[PDB]
Amino acid sequence: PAQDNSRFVIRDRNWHPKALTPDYKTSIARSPRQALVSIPQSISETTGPNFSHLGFGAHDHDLLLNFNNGGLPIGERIIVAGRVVDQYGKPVPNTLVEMWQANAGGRYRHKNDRYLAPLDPNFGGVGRCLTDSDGYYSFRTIKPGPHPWRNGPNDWRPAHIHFGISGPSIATKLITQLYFEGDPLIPMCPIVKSIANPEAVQQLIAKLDMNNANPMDCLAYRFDIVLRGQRKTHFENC
Amino acid sequence: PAQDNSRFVIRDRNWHPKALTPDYKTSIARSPRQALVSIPQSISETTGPNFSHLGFGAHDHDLLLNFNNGGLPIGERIIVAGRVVDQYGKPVPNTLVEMWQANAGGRYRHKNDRYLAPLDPNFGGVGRCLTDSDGYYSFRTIKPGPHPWRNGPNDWRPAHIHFGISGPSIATKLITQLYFEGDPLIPMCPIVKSIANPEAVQQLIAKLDMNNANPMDCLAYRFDIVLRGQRKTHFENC
Amino acid sequence: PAQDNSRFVIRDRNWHPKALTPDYKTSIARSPRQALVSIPQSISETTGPNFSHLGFGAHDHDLLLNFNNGGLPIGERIIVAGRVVDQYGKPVPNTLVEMWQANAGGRYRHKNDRYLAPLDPNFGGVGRCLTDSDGYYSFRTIKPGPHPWRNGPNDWRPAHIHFGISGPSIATKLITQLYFEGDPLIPMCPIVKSIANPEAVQQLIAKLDMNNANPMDCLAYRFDIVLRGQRKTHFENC
Amino acid sequence: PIELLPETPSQTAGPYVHIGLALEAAGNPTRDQEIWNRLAKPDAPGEHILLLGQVYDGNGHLVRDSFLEVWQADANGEYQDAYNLENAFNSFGRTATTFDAGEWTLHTVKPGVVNNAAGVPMAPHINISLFARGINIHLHTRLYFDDEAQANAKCPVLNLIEQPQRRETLIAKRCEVDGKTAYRFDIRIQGEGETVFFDF
Amino acid sequence: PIELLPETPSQTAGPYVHIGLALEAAGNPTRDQEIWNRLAKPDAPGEHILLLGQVYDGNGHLVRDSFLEVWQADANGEYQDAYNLENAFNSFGRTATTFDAGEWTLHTVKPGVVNNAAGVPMAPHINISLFARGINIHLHTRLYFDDEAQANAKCPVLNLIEQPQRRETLIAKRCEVDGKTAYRFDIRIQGEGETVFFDF
Amino acid sequence: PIELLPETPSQTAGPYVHIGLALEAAGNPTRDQEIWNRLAKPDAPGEHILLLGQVYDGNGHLVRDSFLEVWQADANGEYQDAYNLENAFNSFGRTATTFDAGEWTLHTVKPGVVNNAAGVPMAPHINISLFARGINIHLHTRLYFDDEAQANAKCPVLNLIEQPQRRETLIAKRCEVDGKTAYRFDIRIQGEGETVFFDF
Amino acid sequence: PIELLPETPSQTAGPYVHIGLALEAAGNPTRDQEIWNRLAKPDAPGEHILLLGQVYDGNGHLVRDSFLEVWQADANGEYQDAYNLENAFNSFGRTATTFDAGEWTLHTVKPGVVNNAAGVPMAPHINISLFARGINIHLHTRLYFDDEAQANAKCPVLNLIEQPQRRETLIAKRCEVDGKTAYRFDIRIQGEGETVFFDF
Ligand SMILES: O=[N+]([O-])c1ccc(O)c(O)c1
Ligand SMILES: O=[N+]([O-])c1ccc(O)c(O)c1
Ligand SMILES: O=[N+]([O-])c1ccc(O)c(O)c1
Ligand SMILES: O=[N+]([O-])c1ccc(O)c(O)c1
Ligand SMILES: O=[N+]([O-])c1ccc(O)c(O)c1
Ligand SMILES: [Cl-]
Ligand SMILES: [Cl-]
Ligand SMILES: [Cl-]
Ligand SMILES: [Cl-]
Ligand SMILES: [Cl-]
Ligand SMILES: [Fe+3]
Ligand SMILES: [Fe+3]
Ligand SMILES: [Fe+3]
Ligand SMILES: [Fe+3]
Repeated sequence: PAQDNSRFVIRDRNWHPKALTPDYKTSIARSPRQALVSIPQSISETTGPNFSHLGFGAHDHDLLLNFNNGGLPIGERIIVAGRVVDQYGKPVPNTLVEMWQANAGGRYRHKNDRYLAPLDPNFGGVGRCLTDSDGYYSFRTIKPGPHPWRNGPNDWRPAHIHFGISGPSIATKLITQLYFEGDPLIPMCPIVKSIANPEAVQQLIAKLDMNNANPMDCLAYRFDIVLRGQRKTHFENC
Repeated sequence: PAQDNSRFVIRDRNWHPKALTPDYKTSIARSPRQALVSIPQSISETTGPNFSHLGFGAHDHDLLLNFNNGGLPIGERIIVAGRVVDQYGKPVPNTLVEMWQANAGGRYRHKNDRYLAPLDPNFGGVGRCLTDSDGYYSFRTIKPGPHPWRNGPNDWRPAHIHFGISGPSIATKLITQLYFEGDPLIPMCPIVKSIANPEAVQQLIAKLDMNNANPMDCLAYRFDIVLRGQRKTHFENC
Repeated sequence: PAQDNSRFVIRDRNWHPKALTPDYKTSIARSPRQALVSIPQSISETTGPNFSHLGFGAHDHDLLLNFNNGGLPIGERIIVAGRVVDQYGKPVPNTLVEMWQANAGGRYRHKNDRYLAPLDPNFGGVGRCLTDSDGYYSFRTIKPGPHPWRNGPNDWRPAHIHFGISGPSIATKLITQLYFEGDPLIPMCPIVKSIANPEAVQQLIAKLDMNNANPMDCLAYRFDIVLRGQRKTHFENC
Repeated sequence: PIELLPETPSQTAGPYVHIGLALEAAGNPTRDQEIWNRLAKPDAPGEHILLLGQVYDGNGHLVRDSFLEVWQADANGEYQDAYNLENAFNSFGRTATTFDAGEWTLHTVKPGVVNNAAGVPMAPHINISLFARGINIHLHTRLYFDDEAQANAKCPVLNLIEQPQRRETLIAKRCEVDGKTAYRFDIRIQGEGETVFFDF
Repeated sequence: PIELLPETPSQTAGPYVHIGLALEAAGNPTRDQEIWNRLAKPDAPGEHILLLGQVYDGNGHLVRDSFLEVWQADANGEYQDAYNLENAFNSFGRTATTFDAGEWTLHTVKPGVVNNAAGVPMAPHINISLFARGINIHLHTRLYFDDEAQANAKCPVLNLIEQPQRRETLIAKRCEVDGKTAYRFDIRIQGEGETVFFDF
Repeated sequence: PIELLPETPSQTAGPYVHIGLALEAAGNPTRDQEIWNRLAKPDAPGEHILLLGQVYDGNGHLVRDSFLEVWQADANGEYQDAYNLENAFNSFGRTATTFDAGEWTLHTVKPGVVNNAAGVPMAPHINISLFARGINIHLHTRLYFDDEAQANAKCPVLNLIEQPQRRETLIAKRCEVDGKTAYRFDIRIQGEGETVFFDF
Repeated sequence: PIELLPETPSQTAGPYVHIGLALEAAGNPTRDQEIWNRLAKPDAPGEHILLLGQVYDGNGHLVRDSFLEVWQADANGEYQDAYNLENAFNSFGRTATTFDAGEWTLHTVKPGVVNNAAGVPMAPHINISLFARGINIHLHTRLYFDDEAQANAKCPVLNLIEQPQRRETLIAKRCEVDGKTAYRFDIRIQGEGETVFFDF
């Protein structure tokens, strides 16, 4: 079973988006009004699930083939790859990376999405994989289209892919969104802008990666992820 | 019939791409090696077709509906609109604007395009319209995907829409390509880069136009076109 | 009857003052705490009153003569003029422009103003007119004095004239305030500073307009107004 | 991206708004023609109704210096923009809360049904813009009618309000004032029972 | 000072989180293996319990699109981190609120006691992380159990909450669902009875 | 100096130009009206002729994806600019090389003479604009006719070409195609026998 | 975009390249082990062949200071990278043009067929890199064999050359040199009959 043997750098909650960011309208009623209560790290917070023994299907990481209903999905074929490291620069191997997204036209395969753009019969929209022994992951997918949404009267999410990363503990677990280099919708999005610091915003923007592309086949984007730095305990209870 | 009653500003052939731009490989054997021969403007060059009486179909300008085989095309719904003016800033009304493009995945509906990305059964890829009495045109379409091509070993056209504009004479007629704000493939394309001056390149980049979008429906891009300035003759044959 | 044939550019509610601006104390209890609900524009929102056949008195635009009790008001004689345009730069002709202000001493002719500076027996403080066919309006008045008010313990409104403009629809209708070039009270006012962007504050500052002055008579100030851009509908319900 | 001229930014109407826009209320003489709270002369087609309401701040205290502008279809569901005090009906009117009691009144006819841009019928409604001291940019709302339950349930605008409970804040209450049909429409700017406000 | 690489900033999971993390609920087919809400095979050591709850926003309305991750010790107070659908017990699970009733459920065993880093026993608890549309960074909480009052009174983590009244927000209420032992743990994101949320 | 707005820069038409400008050839269905290679109804005044040609690159290989626009006077030396498929004659047309043989064809009448701006007659000519993959900005040329030698010798435009040998590149050769009068106009983009291209 | 470390830029090998890479040719003593032009000892499996060629510049003049590197599969279509002068066969070799006659020679076996990355068979080929004074970055080409006409016609690499005429520049000519099977492979760097050069 799991052991308490490490500590994780405290989050900077001014680097992360705050809870109350009223331009993102749903945040108004879904943000606490009391301060968070700080607690010391114990075994409860410094351990978490490892997914080495989860059974992955052959195409779990490949959205071009994992919803195959007779053809390929329509849209810009892309590899999304990168490395998961902690804040000390240490690779985070064998960690679970999940992603989900709309199709090429900004339509989600979810019963609650009634956007008028059509679904793609060969695109599902979910992927998962474990980072390799060096902290690298990779998915193959279609670049998602912008998605309009009922926030302001004319609000549009930039092209984005949702990411969840487990890391070594429940303290490191993170959900975020990947955006694409140069997308002019990024500065306009109230969800992007829930992040106050533009340099923090920059950390969510995947870069075109021609070095990783398959010529005559698919382009590639690089998106690296940094989880809380992990260190050994020292001088505790003495 | 047509009359000779105007003159058109001489082209700047260092602003336009030159003929020989060897990074764009096919240009090497398809560029003249002799200088162009300059000739004065006569009725032959200062007149041209007017398409006011061409019969346009109801959806000629609307690529979302003009290849309807049972559904909507998959991809980012966009209006592409703008104004055609000459170099003096005068609007160019009732002028023919044609456009054509790949689908959302960078596949052309042309028998010579064997790119592996699938065709979209509801997307054709051609549009046409006349500018209105104020020089404005508009199309509705899907944003095209990048298209790989056999130039260098890993070359990819940026997302682009081909444009042809007639204007008032055969001297003004132009074929060009529209690119999209912020696309990181633009600086890398040998066809874009056939244009030596980066400020000239900038003139081909359509800007996101949120003011022109239909909320919950389609985004919009603005692309204005400038044809050679037209002036009256003066002090000729005297 | 009125027709739904146009759409109005969506407001930038970070350009306008937000609802909650606590230094302006009365806003604390008079700002909604729920998000505004966005709704698409219909004939309800895109139409509005036209006042071309409202009957204006001879001196309705002239505060030097519209409260005549046997003399001229005391104070700095000024013409206040400008143009109403939309965000596309289109003039807004035949639109209702209403204005109100304190006298030369900062005293309002309203029973609830008990400021110790006297009323002026020949000054009322209200005007109205329609923009002309090219979008221009003009008032003649006295420059209002700064007005102390129970906000902070030493708070004073800069000299200001209140403005209301109807525009083409209830969606364009606006109430605002004009301030005067160089007034050093402007940066100190928590009502001015309800506007977060100092470039937006600058749009409320009327400029001394010597070109429009009557020598030996009255100075003039220029105050242009921009209403929401109006455009035609396009590609709706198809 | 394409950036247009910025809109002139809004500012509060302030406590003395009546002097410019509701002359009687200021304690001031009126001009020959005023835009006021009678949208229908007694001869207008449609069901003649008195509307009234009070306006509350976030502490539940009356907002006694409110100014309201309204825009509504005639009984036949058509908007009449040619404003003229000679007309039997005008689609536009203005009113204000008394400083003493805090109550505004309008005299109008019940509006007919109007279709949205997609052709779907909206329930009978009056468009309201609310201005006051402390309100930096006016608040948009709609007044619907409690005796139009079937149409309210189907309104495409009402149905954009995510929580059914909040939809109730926009339904005016039918009563009788001195034998005549009336509807009360109270607005709560903030807090418990906060009225839904729109952006468009 | 020493500045490390900055952590990747959080973003909301969004309303369609189910597509990625709760496939059945999104309306989609599931893969051969899914990480979900049954932590214990019927065989597993310990007292088998059902957990269930609803999630409320600041207006008292159901958050029908919440997504929850849980982490708890087994019955012997051991964290089982080697996740495997063949395990008798997994310390980790996921659940989500139904869109109709807004209720999540989790099938588990009551966790045994573990000590904090100073060696002081904590009361039996489930660590919870809450994700949803409108939640920019997930909210951490703990579910403790109302039939463990002696342990809860001594918990060195509960005792870090300054106000006794706020400690009550974390105590799940033992009840029965279809005749089986259960605990209800409602979460109130904001306002009266706001659930204590942690930073660590 | 005075600098006007810069002209939008040209780009290659690309290899799939047919999708937009030569629909049949791309392999696609055509619209009700297309601008194409039949300038004259059988009725039209003048001598009806067929024009045809192939286009060569610098290596002597066929440019199989060329797209050509033409502009010519009618038989009476008048430019018919009001384009209409119902016209007896259109001064404007389009053609493209077949991918198999690399040959374009145009059905027209021999143009009558027009004067240049100084009032000097030009020899009968067709103005041509050539577009293709690898051609960054289209190439202007003129097709003149070998049975108009007296006129061609005096043409004030042909005489602007300094070398007599280069003038020969612009003279189409009268021949017969299926027994009908035709002129062949081959274009050599580069190298030996390079076709004169114009700037104006 | 992602930018990696830039590659060290190429420079010409220069006229005296032989002193570093073809020691005999420089007029210089050799070391114990040299990488040279004999890829096959007489005992190697496969058909033993002499290869030879001359190299011409754009004026048709011999390039007498050329240095060539070759890489080829053994007779069984396998690449042998463990370079060792003891081996019966090495897949790598080097040669150079004599300053006097301009002719290079290789002694090797005909390579067997190798599949491309898509599994399609390529026609028997030797990969060549050509270096010299005046060549700033080496030129890649392939030597195929005129007695493999059926396989050449089907080669996925040959078929990437757009013009059939240019494909011919890569077909070596079978002859006999002193009773032994030989193939001549001349390279023309520039102009008429220019050899196809690859980028990969
Ligand atoms: O923000 N302010 O306070 C400002 C902005 C612009 C001005 O010209 C000014 O006088 C004050
Ligand atoms: O409280 N306010 O809003 C005020 C007070 C005085 C003013 O002159 C004004 O324009 C607004
Ligand atoms: O309401 N949200 O939070 C949203 C709406 C649409 C999205 O695509 C999203 O990622 C989040
Ligand atoms: O070869 N070209 O010129 C090309 C190839 C692909 C394209 O999409 C294009 O516009 C031009
Ligand atoms: O002609 N070259 O290339 C030369 C001549 C001399 C050199 O030392 C050299 O490296 C190259
Ligand atoms: Cl796969
Ligand atoms: Cl249409
Ligand atoms: Cl006028
Ligand atoms: Cl609820
Ligand atoms: Cl050929
Ligand atoms: Fe004031
Ligand atoms: Fe999303
Ligand atoms: Fe293209
Ligand atoms: Fe050297």
